[PDB]
Amino acid sequence: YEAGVRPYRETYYDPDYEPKDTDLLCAFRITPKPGVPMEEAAAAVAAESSTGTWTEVWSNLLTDLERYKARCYRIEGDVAYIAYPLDLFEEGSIVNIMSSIVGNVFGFKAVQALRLEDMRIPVAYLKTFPGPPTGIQVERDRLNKYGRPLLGGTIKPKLGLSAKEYARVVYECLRGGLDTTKDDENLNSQPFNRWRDRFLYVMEAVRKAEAETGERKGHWLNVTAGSTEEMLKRAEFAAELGSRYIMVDFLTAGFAAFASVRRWARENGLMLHCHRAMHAVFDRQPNHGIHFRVLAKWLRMVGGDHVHTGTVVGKLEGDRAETLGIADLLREDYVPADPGRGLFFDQDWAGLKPVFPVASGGIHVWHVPDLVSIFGDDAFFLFGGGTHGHPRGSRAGATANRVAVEAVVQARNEGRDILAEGREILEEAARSCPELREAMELWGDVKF
Amino acid sequence: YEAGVRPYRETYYDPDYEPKDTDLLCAFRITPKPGVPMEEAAAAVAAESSTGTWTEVWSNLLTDLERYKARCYRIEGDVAYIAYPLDLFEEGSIVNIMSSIVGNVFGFKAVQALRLEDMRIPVAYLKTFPGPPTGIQVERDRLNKYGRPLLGGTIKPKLGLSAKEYARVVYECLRGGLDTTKDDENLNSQPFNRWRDRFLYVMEAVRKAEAETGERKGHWLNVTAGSTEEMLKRAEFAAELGSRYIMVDFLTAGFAAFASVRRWARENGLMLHCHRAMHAVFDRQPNHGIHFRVLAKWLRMVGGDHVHTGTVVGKLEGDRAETLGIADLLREDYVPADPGRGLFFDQDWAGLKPVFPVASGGIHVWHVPDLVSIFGDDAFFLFGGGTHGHPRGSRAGATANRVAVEAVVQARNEGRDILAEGREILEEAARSCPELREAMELWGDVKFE
Ligand SMILES: O=C(O)[C@@](O)(COP(=O)(O)O)[C@H](O)[C@H](O)COP(=O)(O)O
Ligand SMILES: O=C(O)[C@@](O)(COP(=O)(O)O)[C@H](O)[C@H](O)COP(=O)(O)O
Ligand SMILES: [Mg+2]
Ligand SMILES: [Mg+2]
Repeated sequence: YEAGVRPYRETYYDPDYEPKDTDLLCAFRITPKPGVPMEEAAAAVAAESSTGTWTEVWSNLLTDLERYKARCYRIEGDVAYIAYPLDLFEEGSIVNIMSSIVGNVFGFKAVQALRLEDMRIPVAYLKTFPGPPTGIQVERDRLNKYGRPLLGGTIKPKLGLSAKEYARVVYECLRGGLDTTKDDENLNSQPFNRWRDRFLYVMEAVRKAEAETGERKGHWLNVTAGSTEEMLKRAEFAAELGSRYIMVDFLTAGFAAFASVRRWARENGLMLHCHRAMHAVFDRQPNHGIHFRVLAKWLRMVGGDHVHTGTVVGKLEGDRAETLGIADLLREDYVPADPGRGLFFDQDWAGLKPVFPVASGGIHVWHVPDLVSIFGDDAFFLFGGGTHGHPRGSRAGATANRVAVEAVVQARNEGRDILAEGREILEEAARSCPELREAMELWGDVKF
Repeated sequence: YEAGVRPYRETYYDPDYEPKDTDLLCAFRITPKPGVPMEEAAAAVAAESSTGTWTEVWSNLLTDLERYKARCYRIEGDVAYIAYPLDLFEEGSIVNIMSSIVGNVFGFKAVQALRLEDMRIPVAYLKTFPGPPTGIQVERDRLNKYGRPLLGGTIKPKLGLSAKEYARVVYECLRGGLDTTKDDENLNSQPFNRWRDRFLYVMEAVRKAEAETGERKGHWLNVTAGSTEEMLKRAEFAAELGSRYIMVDFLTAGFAAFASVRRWARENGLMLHCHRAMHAVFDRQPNHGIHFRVLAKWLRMVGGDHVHTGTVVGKLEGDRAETLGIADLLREDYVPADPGRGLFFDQDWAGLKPVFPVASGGIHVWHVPDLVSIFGDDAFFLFGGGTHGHPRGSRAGATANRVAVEAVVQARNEGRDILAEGREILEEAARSCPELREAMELWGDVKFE
């Protein structure tokens, strides 16, 4: 034992280290404090997210730190690659992953900015997670909906509607052609719209639209609440009412409570829509935070049946190439690394079920060719304002959106160039769909 | 009903609005996309965090939007003030506050960066929250410790120690003078150290150190786990073993599970240490995120008995003036606005109990004058590496740290200027304490900016 401060890089930078298949790997984009070399900043991150602290401690000799320490094993420009032994992590706990990987290292004086870009979850650790409770293919079977994107939409105004008027809007949307509708992420239980009232009114409207259309419907009833116990109480009521779905804001509720609801959802046979509210607080800026592709991996591990991925073309920010990579991470059995999409690692998904991407936010009929081109069939497209903002209201808007999606799907199946002919495809459909004609006219001037 | 897209500012910018005492107020620092005026960007934030969306909807006429909409009511440079009616929020739910205020508005194309600086929680909403399960004054009575900062320290190395060796370090620290010790935030249950074993070994060491010193001791047993059910299972065992404390990483576990643990702690009579792991992921940068003072307010509302606040002088970033304001938000009954410290609003705490600030991270004996100057008596100072890194180990390090704090507190109560006379106060104590002498000698040239 030699007391005293040593540079972090002495113990935690090891560019000769060869990662094991069981290691968890991180790619961090590092902005060192001016004067601090990349090697020392990267080693600081490795040390303070695994075993080390700021000075040598006598108790380091009471264990084999060579067995347990994280190691920065590669630095490419400002990207540091760090390997973490499998033994460092609690089985089945995303919460533990976060507590190590993003716990303290984003606040060090020596590292002025830090962004977690990607993470390689090893198969041996992935096997301790349950994954989605339903999965894309089982969900399609429960809905009896194949060969096309699924249609949804958030009820608007976000807040302020009574339970009765809220369910009226739900009914009009489902009756007009949407497969699903959803509570806004911030609609939980409030004086103007209490959750028990909303759940009862809405399921009546869902049943009525299902009977009248002859198609299966769902509403994503938001069980997000102030405590885990309260969330599970709201889920139980949704199950009692025969809802196919519940919805959780998995980041604002938090991963521990999210895990509790996932367990409940699987055991009670309901599908779990996951809203990513708060994600942009820390995934927006390229110099600091956690890229969404990491959150998407953690989501698939805990188990959501859908998660929002962005639209690329709508009102909220989202890079096209990054979104294509995120879609693959959610849906495929194995995703090879791709620097063009910010996928720093190969990701084997170890047989876990796939997750539906959900494209929502500021989209309307003119975006449908782009969205089908981006996502293919296995996605939800959500039209909130793009449904209720139709000149003739929600039911007509739902018809316009549903017809537009089916027209573009048909064109793709016929081998047409759905981007090169997108407007022509929509105009053909509009000739026998007045609602689509009226939607195209209203929003023809609205781009982001 | 007029269909089509309107500017957000038409409905959601109201510079003549006078906030009500029941309103929830937010101060956002807004960086608009180039070409987007501040009024439109601020109105977009107000709209998309309350009632609006990107195009006019027929259902807007099915309610009274004027009664429920949020309104940007003042702009000062790049800071927009937004008022939210009380009816918009679910009683007792921080989760609901976040889902509205920070739910989607940080990801809009029209607003390239956004930072929530402060939030005025109105009294009528605050009354629906329970606050800390113990509180500073009740906690001091439970510990029978008065008139000084309390001493703690994280066990090191962070991970890798067996339960037996882990508790050996705990015992040496508590025996040497620390009031408490704690699990690292990332020590939960792992192959080298399972939580049931750790809880048993550690509580034996706590009881042994309490019997040999004659002073009450505690260890912050981390119950942070993958699910709410598992966290409550670990808390139960901590209570069965007679621990005074449990610990939760309230942000990585999340606020819904945090509230579940707070309720458990109050009902089972255990004190709740709250670690802010992950906070810097979104409170570090000045252009985008949520300032920690907002997280501190939410923490006191749900109810933690301590929360980390930073050290200012240690290894992790923290601004001195902002930290002074955060300490006041955690401890005082009422906190007036203070632009010089980033407190944009008066905050009435409506009778809620206060929270212990906790200063931890890279600090050693030379930082003690600054730490007592910044925080006063009602705080914990934690020395992890600053204890176990002593030339003669944890027991000697704990004595050095305890002696330094009591000397600086002594000199302060002696009318001395502990900042100007800091080096001399420590050296006077170093003459009668060789442990302190060796600590000061070892870390003399270890400085953080
Ligand atoms: O609150 C909203 O804005 C929405 O209901 C969209 O409403 P519109 O359909 O009326 O735009 C969705 O929650 C966002 O799209 C979520 O963003 P993301 O999908 O990027 O998480
Ligand atoms: O993991 C660590 O670094 C610590 O155990 C400090 O160890 P040392 O005492 O050896 O530095 C604490 O968790 C940090 O202080 C937390 O940061 P904050 O208090 O700013 O949340
Ligand atoms: Mg929404
Ligand atoms: Mg720690």
